[PDB]
Parts: sequence; C-alpha cells; structure tokens
Amino acid sequence: ASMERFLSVYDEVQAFLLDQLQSKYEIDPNRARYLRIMMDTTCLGGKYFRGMTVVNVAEGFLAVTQHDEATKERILHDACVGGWMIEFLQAHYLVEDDIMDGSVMRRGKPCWYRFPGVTTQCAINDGIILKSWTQIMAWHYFADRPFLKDLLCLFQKVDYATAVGQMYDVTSMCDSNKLDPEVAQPMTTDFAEFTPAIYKRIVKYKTTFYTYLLPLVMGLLVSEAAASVEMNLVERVAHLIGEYFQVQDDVMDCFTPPGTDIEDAKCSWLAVTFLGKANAAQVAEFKANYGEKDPAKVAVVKRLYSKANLQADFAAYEAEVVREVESLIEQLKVKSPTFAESVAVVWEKTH
Amino acid sequence: ASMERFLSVYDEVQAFLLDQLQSKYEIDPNRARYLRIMMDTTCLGGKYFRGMTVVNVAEGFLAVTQHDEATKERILHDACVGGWMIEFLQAHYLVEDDIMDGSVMRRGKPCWYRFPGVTTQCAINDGIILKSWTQIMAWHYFADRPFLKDLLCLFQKVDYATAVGQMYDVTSMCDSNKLDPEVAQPMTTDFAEFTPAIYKRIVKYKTTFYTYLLPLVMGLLVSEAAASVEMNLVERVAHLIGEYFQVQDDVMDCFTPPGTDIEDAKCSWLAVTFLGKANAAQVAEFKANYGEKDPAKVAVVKRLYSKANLQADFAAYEAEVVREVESLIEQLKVKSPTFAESVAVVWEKTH
Ligand SMILES: Nc1ccc(Oc2ccc(F)cc2)cn1
Ligand SMILES: Nc1ccc(Oc2ccc(F)cc2)cn1
Ligand SMILES: Nc1ccc(Oc2ccc(F)cc2)cn1
Ligand SMILES: Nc1ccc(Oc2ccc(F)cc2)cn1
Ligand SMILES: [Zn+2]
Ligand SMILES: [Zn+2]
Repeated sequence: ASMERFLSVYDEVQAFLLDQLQSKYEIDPNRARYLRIMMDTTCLGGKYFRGMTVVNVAEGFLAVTQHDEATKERILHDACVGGWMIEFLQAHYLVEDDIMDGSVMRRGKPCWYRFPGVTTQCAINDGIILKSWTQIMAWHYFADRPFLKDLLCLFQKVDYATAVGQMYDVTSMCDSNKLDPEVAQPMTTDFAEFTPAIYKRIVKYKTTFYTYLLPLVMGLLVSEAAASVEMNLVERVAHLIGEYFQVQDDVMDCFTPPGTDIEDAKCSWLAVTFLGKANAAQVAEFKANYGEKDPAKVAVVKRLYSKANLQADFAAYEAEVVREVESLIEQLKVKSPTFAESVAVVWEKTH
Repeated sequence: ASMERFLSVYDEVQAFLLDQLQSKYEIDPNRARYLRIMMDTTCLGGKYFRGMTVVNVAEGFLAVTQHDEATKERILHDACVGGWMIEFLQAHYLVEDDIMDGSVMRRGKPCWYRFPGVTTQCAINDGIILKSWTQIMAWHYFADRPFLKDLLCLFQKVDYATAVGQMYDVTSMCDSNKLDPEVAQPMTTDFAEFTPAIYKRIVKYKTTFYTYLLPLVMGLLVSEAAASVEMNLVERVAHLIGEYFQVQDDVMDCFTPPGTDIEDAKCSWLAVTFLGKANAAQVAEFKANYGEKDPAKVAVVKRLYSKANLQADFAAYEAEVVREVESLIEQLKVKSPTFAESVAVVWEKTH
C-alpha cells in the first residue's frame, strides 16, 4: 500500500538526516533527540495530502509504462522522498506562520513555538532547519537523477511564490498606498482592496503553488512524464482547485466549531463576498465591527454573514468550479488519461 | 575598481528581482517599494567583506589565466553576483537572529523587525524572502554555467551548517542532558559545557562556513579553479581564520563601547577562557553573577574578566593562530601562489 510505503520512507529519511548530523555536523545525542522530536511534531499528524499526491501521480504512470521491477521501486521511492520534501516545506510554513500570527493551536495541539522547551528563539531556527532538510533530501537521494535540476528549480520558484503569497496575505488589511516600513500600519477603513481579483492573488500565491502545483509537477518529474502534459493546463487546474480549497478553509475558520480571521481583519472569501452584495447599511455595520478582538463585534460580523445568505454564493461558486475543473480535466485527457485521472482524484479529495 | 563593480551589480540584481516580481508574481508598486526598502535596509551598510572576497579571489585568477576580455567581464560579473548571494544570505541570518534574540540595534540603526511599519509578523517573512532571493539570483544568472550544480550544493550545505550552528549557539547555556521540547530550559549551574572544544564547535558552524569557507570556494567556483587547491587545506584555513574572527567579536561584545553576551549567558571565548584559569573562589563568583540582566551582576563578571588578565590569553591565542595561518598559507602555495595570496589578504583584513 502507498501510505505504508510513504510512512516507511519517513523513517528512512529521518534516520538519514539524524545520522548525517552525527557523522558530518558533530551533533551530540541530546540535540539529535531534540531535532527528532521537532521533526515528528511538525511533520507528522496530518493527512499527507500533498506528499501522497506525488506518490499517486507516480503510481498512475507506473500502471501504463514498461519498467523493470527495480525501476518501479526506484520511481516509487523517489515519489515518496519528493512527497516528504513537500511535507517538510509545509512544516516550515506552518511553524513560521504560527509564530508570525501569534497562533495558539495547530491540529488540537499547541503550536511548536509554544512548547515549554522550544520558545520563539528556537522555533524560528527550527522552521529554517525544516526547509534546509528539503534540500539535504534532494541532494542526497536525487544526486544522479536526470530530473534533479528541474526539481530544484521548480521547488525554489514554488517556495518563493509561497513567501510572496504570505506577504500578500499579512498585508491584505492595509491600504497599499500606505505601506511604509517607517510608519506603523493602520487597518483599512474603506475596504476598497477587498475584491475578488485581490483575494484571488492572495490565494494563488500563498496556497495553490505548494499545495497543488508542486505535488502534481513533482509526480510528473519523478516519473519522467512531463511530455504527457501541457504545463499551461496543469497550472490552470492547480490554481482553480487550490482557490476552491482556500475558499473552503475560509468558510471553516468562521463556521466550523473549534478561528481568528475576523479579529485579524483578513481578506477572506466571506468578507469579499459579503461586501460584493451588501447594501449601504450592511457595509457601514461591517466597517464598524471588522478587525476587532471584542467578541461582541465578532458576533455582529458572523451574524451579518449568516443573514447575507453566503451559503447560496458558496453553492454558486462551487457549481462554477465543478464546471471549469471538469472542462480542464477533459482538456488533460487529450495528452494523458492517466494524468487526467490523478487530477480527477485530487479534485474528488478536495470537493 | 572592484568595489564600484560590486555596488553596480547590486543595482542590477535589485532591478532584476523587482522587475521579475512585477512580470511574474503580480506585484503592485507599493509592495515592490516595501521590498526595495527592505532589501536596501538589510543588505547594505556593511563593509561587504564576504561578497568582496569572492570578487578578490576571482581577480587573483584573472591576473594569471588567459581569457578574452568578454570572458574576464563575465567572470567578474559572476563573482559579483555570487558575492551578493552571500551578502543576502548574511542579511537573512541577521534579520532572523535579531528577532530570535530580541536584539535592539544593528549597526547603530534599529533591527529590521523594530521598524514601525515592519513588526515581527512581516520581518520573519522578509528574512525568508532574503534567502529565497539568493536562489532566484543563482538560477537566473548562472542557468547555463558549468559550476551551477556545485555552487548550489555548496551553498545549501553552508546554509544548513549555519542553521545547525545557530542551534548550538542558542542552546550553549543549557545542560545538554536536560534539552527537552516539553520542559522549560533552566540555565546551566555547573558550566561543565563551557569548554574550548564545545566553544570551537559553536563558532565553526555558526560563523566560519558562511563568512570564510563560502566566499573562498565561491571565488574558486566562478573562476573554474577548484583544481588549483587542496580542499582539505581551504577548509582548515577557513575554520582557523573564522574562529579567530569570532574570538575578536566575543571580546568586542564585552569591552567595545556601544553587547548582551553576559546577560544572555552565552558560551563566549571570555567565559570559557576565564573558567579555564579561575581558582575555586573566582568560579563561585562567576556562577553567582553570570546570565543575569542586573547591571550590578554584569559589572562583577566584567571585573572578574579584567582581573583575570584575559588580554594575555588573547595575545597567546593570537600568536598561535598567526603561526598556524602562516603554516596553512605556505601549504596553499604548493598548488596556487595566487590563491594563497587571496587567503593572505583575507587574513590581513581579519587580523
Ligand atoms: N538515527 C540517529 C538518531 C540520533 C543520532 O544522534 C547521535 C549523535 C551523536 C552520537 F554520538 C550518537 C547519535 C544519530 N542518528
Ligand atoms: N497555511 C499557510 C499559510 C502561509 C503559508 O506561507 C508561508 C508561511 C510561512 C512563511 F515563512 C512564508 C510563507 C503557507 N501555508
Ligand atoms: N525596478 C522595479 C521597481 C519596482 C517595481 O514594481 C512595480 C510593480 C507593478 C507595476 F505595475 C510597476 C512596477 C518593478 N520594478
Ligand atoms: N551573526 C550570526 C548569528 C547567527 C547566524 O546563524 C543563523 C542566523 C539566523 C538563522 F535563522 C539561522 C542561522 C549567523 N550569523
Ligand atoms: Zn498567517
Ligand atoms: Zn543570536
């Protein structure tokens, strides 16, 4: 089974990283134990959607391509290592984002920096090490692979796009013309930048490149299958599915039982959609209550969202995405029914 | 002049990075201005010792190698880009380290995260972008270069060694056997881990790889001159000069007029050297006062250092380093008098 193989590769990669720290970086057993716990706490516990997508894509191509058994094993092992590079990249994002946002919990457990023996002083560096480990993995396991150059180049472009996206996200409640390192940033009063196009730019860069584009393209790279696809279509379908995924996360932050998007004045799908249909009085009530810690004001915003019938707007949004995704999957079938099926599976798991 | 060329390349690299953000990352003019100011504030103002070392090494080889004028220009341009990759890597370290340590000032100016319109929320991400820019630079300017693979591999090993070193440094006042993410870390009471070998490990990883090894090896890589050297000697001389550089920085933190190493209980050269010669009563007075914010206790520690005649220990340390560096430079002369002269210049600038 794919998951059994994926989890076995984690144990192998962890042992490699920790043994390398001992033989080449003069690490002592106690610091190796601290890093082992850090790696387990930050990398494990999720559903492994991103890492498993690499494995599923590679498995698809193995079913329709002739290979010796040793080659099939090498491809699957490469897909598992590539998948862990993405999972560790996500771990890096989550550790740093939780510190930047002053988050409390991450998956019903305290954020890494909040652990008593961690603290922000170590946690920022722990997040830096998580990302360095993605590169150590790549250079060690893929040293002689023909796809090494393409995989490293794609990985840094995705990483940089994600960092740019984090900047778009954290500055989404500022008026762009007021951005200035010398002057403390006031929250927007007109909310003129809370538009569908601006929201789409935040989501595209902060989530879609690493959650959807990177796992799909890595699966193609380790399979030596980039010719079975039109890269403009892969990008188009990844950004579309990714946007839908973030819209779902935005809805959950507000309505799923234990989120601080309202208090943080985030440019969420809910605030943008609400502002796109609100009358003069509703806009005024939104402005008087948004981006405030006061629970009474948060309740006013949630109530405005509830009475605005945003469930109908979400249903219409969902219908349009289902429509466009189905269209892109059909266009993907021209060059590869195998790859189009992997995308269909990713969509099913998202939808 | 080398410095004029180096500074002209900064303007070219900055324009490239910001133009790429506009054409490929959908950036708006205000966010591009914020990133331009961030880049200037974090990357400029220093002596450019690390970046200029790449240029000086390349200039040395140009004087003894036959090349067309266009090739000389390409090599110098590559040395300048490589030098800026190191300067931006340093900028990344300084931004993140200043946040982790809660530092106030950096070169008589507030630390980046302390700027009113920055804050920790943006500054951690700004430091991440500084490092991503080193990779964007490499992939764009060195895309067709034969040294691209070696340069990227060397750069990530150095970066990872530096992150490991930061961990060694920030945990240097903890008892290793007590390291535990679940338990708040008490400061050491016996100071058994304040030894020359442990101090040497901190310095080797936190400073020497990126300050001395990386600029020297990058200069060799852009010059296609790795055969003019024995890499074991380059590593040995880089770690030796690097250790001396950190010992100088440790002395300055305590005695150079405006440092918090004493209050932070850092495993500095001064604390290690003091403990290596102190009697029973002096050790007890050190333990009762070290790692405390109280200015009265800091003064007791400085006084213990002053009466311990650490200036004589520094003079004896300096004499041994001068001796060993001269020896290594002589061993470097066997394969390259040109490279040995560049190392002699680096030593002169350090000493
Ligand atoms: N797999 C693994 C776990 C921990 C580890 O750390 C060590 C450090 C110094 C030693 F001397 C021995 C072990 C090395 N490898
Ligand atoms: N859920 C999420 C939020 C933000 C994100 O992007 C970054 C995170 C930390 C960073 F340091 C840089 C980018 C990725 N995922
Ligand atoms: N050299 C440079 C400086 C700033 C910059 O930012 C822009 C963003 C969006 C635009 F439409 C125009 C410029 C681009 N390049
Ligand atoms: N002066 C100095 C201190 C520490 C240092 O290393 C790091 C810094 C930040 C990091 F996030 C990781 C490593 C480099 N230079
Ligand atoms: Zn965030
Ligand atoms: Zn520090």
